[PDB]
Amino acid sequence: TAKSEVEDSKLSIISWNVDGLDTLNLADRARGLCSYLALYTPDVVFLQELIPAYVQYLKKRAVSYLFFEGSDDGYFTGIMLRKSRVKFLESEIICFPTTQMMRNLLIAQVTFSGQKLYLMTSHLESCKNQSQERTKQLRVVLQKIKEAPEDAIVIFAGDTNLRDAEVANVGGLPAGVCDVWEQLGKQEHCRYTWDTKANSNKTVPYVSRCRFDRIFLRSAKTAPPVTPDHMALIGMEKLDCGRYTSDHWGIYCTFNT
Amino acid sequence: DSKLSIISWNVDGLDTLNLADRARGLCSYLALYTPDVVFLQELIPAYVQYLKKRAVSYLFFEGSDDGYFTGIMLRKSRVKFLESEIICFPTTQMMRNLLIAQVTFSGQKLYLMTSHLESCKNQSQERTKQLRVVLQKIKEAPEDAIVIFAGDTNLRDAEVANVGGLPAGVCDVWEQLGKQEHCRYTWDTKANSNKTVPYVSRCRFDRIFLRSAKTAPPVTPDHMALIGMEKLDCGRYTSDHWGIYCTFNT
DNA sequence: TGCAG
Ligand SMILES: [Mg+2]
Ligand SMILES: [Mg+2]
Ligand code: NA
Ligand code: NA
Repeated sequence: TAKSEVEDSKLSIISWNVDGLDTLNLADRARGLCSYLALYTPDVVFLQELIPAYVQYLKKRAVSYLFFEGSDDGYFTGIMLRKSRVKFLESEIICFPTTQMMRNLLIAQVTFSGQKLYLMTSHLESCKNQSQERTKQLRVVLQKIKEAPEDAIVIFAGDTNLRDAEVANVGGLPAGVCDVWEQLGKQEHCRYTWDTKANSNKTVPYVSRCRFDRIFLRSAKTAPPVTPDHMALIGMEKLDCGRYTSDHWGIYCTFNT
Repeated sequence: DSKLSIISWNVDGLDTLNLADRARGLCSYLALYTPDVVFLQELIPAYVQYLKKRAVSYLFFEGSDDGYFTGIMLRKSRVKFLESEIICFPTTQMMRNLLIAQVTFSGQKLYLMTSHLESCKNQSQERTKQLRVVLQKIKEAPEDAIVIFAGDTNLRDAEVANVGGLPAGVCDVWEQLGKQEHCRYTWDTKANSNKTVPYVSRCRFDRIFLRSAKTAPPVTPDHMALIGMEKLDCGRYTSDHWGIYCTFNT
């Protein structure tokens, strides 16, 4: 098939923890997010730390998307699906029994470019000290990826809060599942998604750089595998209010679907 | 000595075993450290009756008149009192509140605050609401005041993060001083045997938040230590919490 | 008034 039919069949996603818990300039920052969505027109958006006012705003502005949320109050995750590109089939939420932070796993099954996709997001248990709970949640996520319908491509994207050796400590990713940043070459340029030296939204006594935001991919077991195409960190511009959209950078990523 | 000093301590007044001896222990610490300000939580009337009898160098403010409550003690020779107030927590189920005393310390205004935020792991909702109030008050305190909040926050991992973090200009003293491991945990069931429990739990419930005045150069914490981790004659610790001693460069 | 690594 020709170049343009191929470029049109490519899936695009954005994953972003929007820091809805930071009340400062929140309306301006939601406007910022919307400007990025208009720029990148992603097929799927995976969001974390939404709060009701924020998602209400998005639903009023981003009317070309269908919305699903991980909760109706507090703070929660969301999946947005571009209606002209992605056909919604069904959704569900899987609970994390031992979370103290209302965390869970939000799943949407869809059709895209003639293929079934299983789209997942979570905001895994926060803070270094919560390595144990986070790890448990990671296991659930990975199990759900392994077990997804054999004919589906699985894409999890979210704020994993994972740090050094936590994945290695569960034996690494299972066969058939890759971390997209790893698969694209472990590039330093687009590695850290939370960087308190570079991002001035929070004042912090000690700076750190972490790769909290991650994308895991599993191809269909019954079809040829798909590769990621390209990834970039986004949101590294300040808004008119003099702050960034979030204390995280977003990930923009395409796949050769 | 130009350095301001404070002690903050949840005295566990709800534990009545050896309470008199334990209040004596606390008084021994006050006599040694002679802090300018003492922030206390979980006082009960008997306990405070004792302290007021003994610590005559201090002016007392109490957060309630019965049940259990907080207190602020001011060293009369070092601190001049201006005014006090209590901010209520409308949805507390445990009579928690925010006790505030405004004072001057060699001419510099201090806005002193204490609270015992809603207790128990599962009360994170109410606790976080209360934390919001506290932080907002710290934010709104008079520009010419140094603000010191010290108290039993009952705070967990991410509860501060899940509120948006501390506001600009406001620091956690333990963090500011380098997250030193030896003055980290203030409630430690392994190291403290006052509570009979089977499990090990180690938490940083007791915290100090600091904001400078704009009318003066930034205040930095200088030295912090945990106190009370030695048994009294009665064979028990002063409290199930360790106390915090802290000095400031003003 | 149930950790952290
Ligand atoms: Mg956050
Ligand atoms: Mg207690
Ligand atoms: Na490609
Ligand atoms: Na000192």
